[PDB]
Amino acid sequence: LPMPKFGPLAGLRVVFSGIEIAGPFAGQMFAEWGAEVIWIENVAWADTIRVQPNYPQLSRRNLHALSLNIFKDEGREAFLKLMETTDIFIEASKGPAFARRGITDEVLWQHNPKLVIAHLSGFGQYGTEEYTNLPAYNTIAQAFSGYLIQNGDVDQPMPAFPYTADYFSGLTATTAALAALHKVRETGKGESIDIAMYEVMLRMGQYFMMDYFNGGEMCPRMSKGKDPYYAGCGLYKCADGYIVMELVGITQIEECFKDIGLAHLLGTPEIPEGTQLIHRIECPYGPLVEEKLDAWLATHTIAEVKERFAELNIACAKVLTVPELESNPQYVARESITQWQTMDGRTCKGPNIMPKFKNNPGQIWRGMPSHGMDTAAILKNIGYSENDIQELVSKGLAKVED
Amino acid sequence: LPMPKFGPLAGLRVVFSGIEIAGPFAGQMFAEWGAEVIWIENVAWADTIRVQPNYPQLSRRNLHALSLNIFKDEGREAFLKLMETTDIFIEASKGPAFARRGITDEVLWQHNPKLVIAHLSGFGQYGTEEYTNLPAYNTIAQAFSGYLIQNGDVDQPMPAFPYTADYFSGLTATTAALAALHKVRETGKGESIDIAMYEVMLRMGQYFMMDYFNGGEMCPRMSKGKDPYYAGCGLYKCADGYIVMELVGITQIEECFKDIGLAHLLGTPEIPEGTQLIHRIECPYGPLVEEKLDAWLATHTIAEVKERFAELNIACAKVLTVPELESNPQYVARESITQWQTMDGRTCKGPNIMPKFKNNPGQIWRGMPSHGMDTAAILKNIGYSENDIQELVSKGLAKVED
Repeated sequence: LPMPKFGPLAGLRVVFSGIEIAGPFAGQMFAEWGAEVIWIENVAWADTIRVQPNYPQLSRRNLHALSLNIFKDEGREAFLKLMETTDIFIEASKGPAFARRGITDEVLWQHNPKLVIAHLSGFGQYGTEEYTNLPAYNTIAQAFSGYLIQNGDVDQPMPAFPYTADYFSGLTATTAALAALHKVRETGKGESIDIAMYEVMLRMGQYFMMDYFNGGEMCPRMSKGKDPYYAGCGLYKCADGYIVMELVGITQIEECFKDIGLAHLLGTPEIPEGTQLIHRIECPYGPLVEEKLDAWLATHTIAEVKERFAELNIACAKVLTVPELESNPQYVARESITQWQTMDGRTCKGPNIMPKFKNNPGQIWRGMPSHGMDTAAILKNIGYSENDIQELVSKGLAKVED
Repeated sequence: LPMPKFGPLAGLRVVFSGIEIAGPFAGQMFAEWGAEVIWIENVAWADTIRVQPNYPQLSRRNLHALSLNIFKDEGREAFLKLMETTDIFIEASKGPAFARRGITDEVLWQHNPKLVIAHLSGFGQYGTEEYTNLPAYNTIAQAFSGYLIQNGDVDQPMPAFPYTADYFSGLTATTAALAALHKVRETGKGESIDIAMYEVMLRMGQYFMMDYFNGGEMCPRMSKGKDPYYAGCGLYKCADGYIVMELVGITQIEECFKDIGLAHLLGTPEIPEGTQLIHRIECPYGPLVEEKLDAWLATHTIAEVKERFAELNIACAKVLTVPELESNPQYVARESITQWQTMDGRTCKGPNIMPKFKNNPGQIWRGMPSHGMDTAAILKNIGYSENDIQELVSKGLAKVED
């Protein structure tokens, strides 16, 4: 398809089937980096992402849109034809739904034995009858992986937000697909990847869970965003807003204690000279430290705290609100937030390409396409006649431009 | 170096410089999938991850350990010699710290012009003087990206946990390096990747922020893990634990309203017939729906709720605590949590390899290596004699096995 040549992934042919976040996020990341990415939508109903008023302009940019029933008759024939020249196929569905509907990996590899297939699901491509065919939900994936119980406040768990599991899972699919692609180039043989959302999130929540698995205890939840174990680490309230800080180091602790009214605790058997970290539960003065730190911070503006913490080399940062990002010096210098044109000629604002490739940078070349916008061109390219396409449309197996 | 041949990344030579999570997570992910990955540690002090009692056995498995001062004299020579046969180099540092110490991308490409270089920093390789040279911290990246301000409770922001920003950033680096690797196959030219942690997290926080950027409003924070906008979606407390649910669909809403005592609202102007989703802010009875739902769920055990929600086709799941994972049928069936031997010959439990590659699965072949364990072998492999190595050790430029 027509598009500029750019990025590390120029010339790569990616196709994805799925809606909302996880699957499409995986597929569209390839597009940020130069790939030719075809977004498959059902004929009767478009991707449900489209009901979101603004986000899709970001999450569907740089894409080509195909509307095809890939499971039925001529629509299935066309899909499998497309696979013959596709490098990577990404799909998000309810477990092994593709195989159940007749498109096994075997059938896919009949049409392209080099194909990299990435299956994104809530509970995996195989397992028990109870879980395997269940739908993928971000909150369910966090619930099932032990991620949800470790997020939130001491006595109130909460999911990570927004849709954190969908992004981790989609990103993993991208990563794994690029790894499999390397193997294809070395080897001439394709791959099937079973990305289960709960296994992705299981990995991401292991920092303390590894203690539980290995004779220790699981950590408690944070208290109001404070570190579960170490005093003076995490989220704090200043007079002026919120700050995050890391009270770490001999001098840092000595001088901070003096600031906050706790100089008398230095050189104590509980806080011996050379103390680098205050363990809030192991140290009897843990809670007292938090009391004095809260009180001192509540008295000072973020600008004041930042000035003092800079003298002491205590790492810290103001918690920025959404309205503060665009005008931030780093954001400005790096063009971290930019603008582009939608396909219907409106100005849209949002994050630039990330990350920044030096030699072959990504670019935004296309706004989000409309439902079935590129169907006619795609089907032509893979050998369908004008009549073939008309028949597909009239049968409800394809949709062309609005 | 000695290791089994397996995974999609068999034969690939990866080296990483960094400590703790972000950089090492990026590098080690290659090792999960079959790559030869060399973990660089300093000479006088080891990676600080090693102070963690259990996690490092997971986060450093399948790795080779090199202890070398890569910035000084003969240590720099040995490092740059290693680069000559290295496919990917991942480094996590304070902005352009490598360049400032004389190891620029240009110098790296002088030794290997094909080299893929991934730079992981908090704020980027370039920008302003105030931000560019700051240290990377998970909480700071969340604070600076607008991720922290949207997580937590209505009146209490909280960071995603644990170290969520480090994992996203690390994973992104793996993804981007693999993409750059693909391009090297065509051009024979390497690449430099500028991964700034805040830009990674900016992207992950866009779902609602895209409204703010484009004439709408930023979403509110969740209340006790409940959807910011839609009633009956998100986290709820039952009699004997927590569940997540999605109140979506005509019959689902109708029958749930009846269960909870709100039958009289069905067919009103506020909740017309055929309503599929309750917008909690736009619907005058949104808060009322929550009250009644909270009340009904509080009365019932999770077993009872799931039974009822199965009847009604309302998607839901128990929020599992960490002790409930190992014996779960899906975990059991998929071997999601497995066991392996540490190099001290102890049994270690933790997550299996993810995701599951069908043709070329990853495997655990090695426990976490000790400080400088493979220094001698690595240096011998790149042409150093026993005497060359001994001189490096005496000069404090390298450490060999314990």
